[PDB]
Amino acid sequence: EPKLGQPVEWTPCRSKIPGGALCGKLAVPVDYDRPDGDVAALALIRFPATGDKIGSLVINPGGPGESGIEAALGVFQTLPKRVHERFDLVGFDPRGVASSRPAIWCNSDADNDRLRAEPQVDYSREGVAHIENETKQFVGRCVDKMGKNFLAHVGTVNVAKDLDAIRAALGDDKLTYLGYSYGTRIGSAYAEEFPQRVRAMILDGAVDPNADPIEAELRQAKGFQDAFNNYAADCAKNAGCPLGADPAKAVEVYHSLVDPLVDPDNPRISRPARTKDPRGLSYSDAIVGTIMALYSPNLWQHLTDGLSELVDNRGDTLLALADMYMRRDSHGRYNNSGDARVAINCVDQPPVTDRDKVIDEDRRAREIAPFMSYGKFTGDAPLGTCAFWPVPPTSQPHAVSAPGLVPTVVVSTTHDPATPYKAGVDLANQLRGSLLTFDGTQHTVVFQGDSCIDEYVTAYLIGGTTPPSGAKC
Ligand SMILES: *[C@](O)(C(=O)OC)[C@H](C[C@@H]1CC=NC1=O)NC(=O)[C@H](CCCCN)NC(=O)[C@H](Cc1ccccc1)NC(=O)O
Repeated sequence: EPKLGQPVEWTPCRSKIPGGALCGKLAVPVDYDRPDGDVAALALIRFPATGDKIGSLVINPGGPGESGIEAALGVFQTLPKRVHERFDLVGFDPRGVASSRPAIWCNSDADNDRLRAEPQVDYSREGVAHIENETKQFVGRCVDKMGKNFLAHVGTVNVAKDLDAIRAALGDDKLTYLGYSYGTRIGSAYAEEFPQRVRAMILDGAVDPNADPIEAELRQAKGFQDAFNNYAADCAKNAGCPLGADPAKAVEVYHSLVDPLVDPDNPRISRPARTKDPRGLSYSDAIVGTIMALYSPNLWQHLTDGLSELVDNRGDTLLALADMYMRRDSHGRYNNSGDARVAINCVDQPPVTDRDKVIDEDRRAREIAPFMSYGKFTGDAPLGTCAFWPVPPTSQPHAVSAPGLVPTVVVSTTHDPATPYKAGVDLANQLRGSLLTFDGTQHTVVFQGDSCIDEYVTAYLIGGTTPPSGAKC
């Protein structure tokens, strides 16, 4: 095990790994107010630079709960040549995530499978009570396996402190950071606590820390409905579209394909589409699979395949897309990204506990994103998991305040479903940095094949040149 204050012991990484990758662990205190107490071990991966090294480019894929080691292995394949020359590509698993120890675990593989088999559409009083009873048992499993102390200190406020310890452990006087999705919350949290330690920062797919949680969720529901509409309009131009040639009826045709997966007389009964997998395709997995495909047009073909299969009451592709979102491998084993996502989210802001607010949010969500709403508004809706969380939040919604921060770049995609375009405009305003706009219907874009975007962030990472005002790719 690594000890507090000890240098990172690098070694060639485990089971082929490219680019002479080095792996190691850094010890951080669980509670920064008690560095004498318990210690967490953060897993790191490192791809040494091939040319004149400026420093380390630390990345985070977001989630929260997504592995940064896994992400750095993917980014290494699409890393521009000049970035690979001047920077060590460094990924890290945040505290409680993936290979970091202790890792957040709440649900067994069967607990996740059992939930996904349920339609999760019954919002009657009995249905809401059933959902909240499962939620209370989920929270109990988190406490039993993790303990309240570690769950209390897993928030982004402590990840930002870990990120500075990572910067010093990597030998960099200042941090060069690329954050995707939730990684932009790590970025802004780090920018507020260590503004004097930021050399460069790129935030792709922005979350606004000043946002109200309800309105942000409804803006994300609108983003996924807009992405659904863009996918359906594209499919309508193509031969044999399973949603028909009229995009104005695509939501109706979509529901004619997914609604039969629920028993029309008993919303608690699943009628799953046939798959080679023994699970079949539940309604909830069909919706999750659709959401997964709407993250990128590279998956739109898979959504079309999944819906054509549903015409014949098959659900193999949509089940695979749902497995991709939930990170369930071919042997039925989940990674801890799902459980880590909940535990990190529940401490990053005060949860919504008002019943009227939760009910009214479901009423508006049904109207805003009809594609992922079943049946009619019932007058009731379940509270989220965080409303039952046993440890208090360690961050509060606020506008990012880092006055002396170096110019940064926020990359925002016009029709991003997961983090809408306006969220990136608002974050760039709070950071008082540059906004780089990408025109598309996808979530994140940096280092993913677009030379316009990549040449912008390459010049920023190396020379500090920010894109001009109104830059579009
Ligand atoms: C970003 O971190 C990402 O894409 O991670 C890979 C992103 C950022 C969040 C969006 C709003 N605030 C954030 O912090 N996270 C996500 O998109 C997560 C993780 C994806 C799963 C990968 N294993 N999921 C959602 O945000 C989710 C999307 C959704 C909408 C409607 C139905 C079902 C899912 N929405 C949610 O948690 O409310």
